[PDB]
Amino acid sequence: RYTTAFHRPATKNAAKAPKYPRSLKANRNKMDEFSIIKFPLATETALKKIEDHNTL
RNA sequence: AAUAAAAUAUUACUUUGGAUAGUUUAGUUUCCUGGGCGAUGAAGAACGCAAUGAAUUGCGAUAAGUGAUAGGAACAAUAAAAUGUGAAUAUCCAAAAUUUGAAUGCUUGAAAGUAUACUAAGGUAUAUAUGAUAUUCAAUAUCCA
Repeated sequence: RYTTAFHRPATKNAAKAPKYPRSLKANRNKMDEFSIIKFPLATETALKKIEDHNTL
């Protein structure tokens, strides 16, 4: 057989086929464009950068 | 020999202190009933959410609260709004339930993270041991062609 080592023979590996769903959690993303951004920084220091650097 | 500043003595009032008296939404013991947790994720820890909160309390990205059922007019420190077309309040109920934790894909120091499969992001599954069934295999281990 030209090889001394004896490994575990390869067998069939069926994919997971659960008979009922694991979780019924609703498919709604809680991180959207509204929850991500709380509010702009309205301080005087943060208001200086808008005019020149064009940064919010 | 002499004065009463100091010193001493009693009473009244004031002061420092908090005893004594009155009081209790706090405890101690005995007895009665139960002794009802968790992979459907427990107990514990962390972080976060009130119009103005630091703690505490309640709660979990639906945040000092949502729906349903009872409940009937409030709350209050200050404004506001909503309100018998239903305010507070209550519940063995329903929806929801962040990071961890037996903690369980892999790693975890105070570590930021990260692989595959299924349904770019999001959400599930994948630890160890283990009972049953299906299935693919290994061993000339016993025969046998």
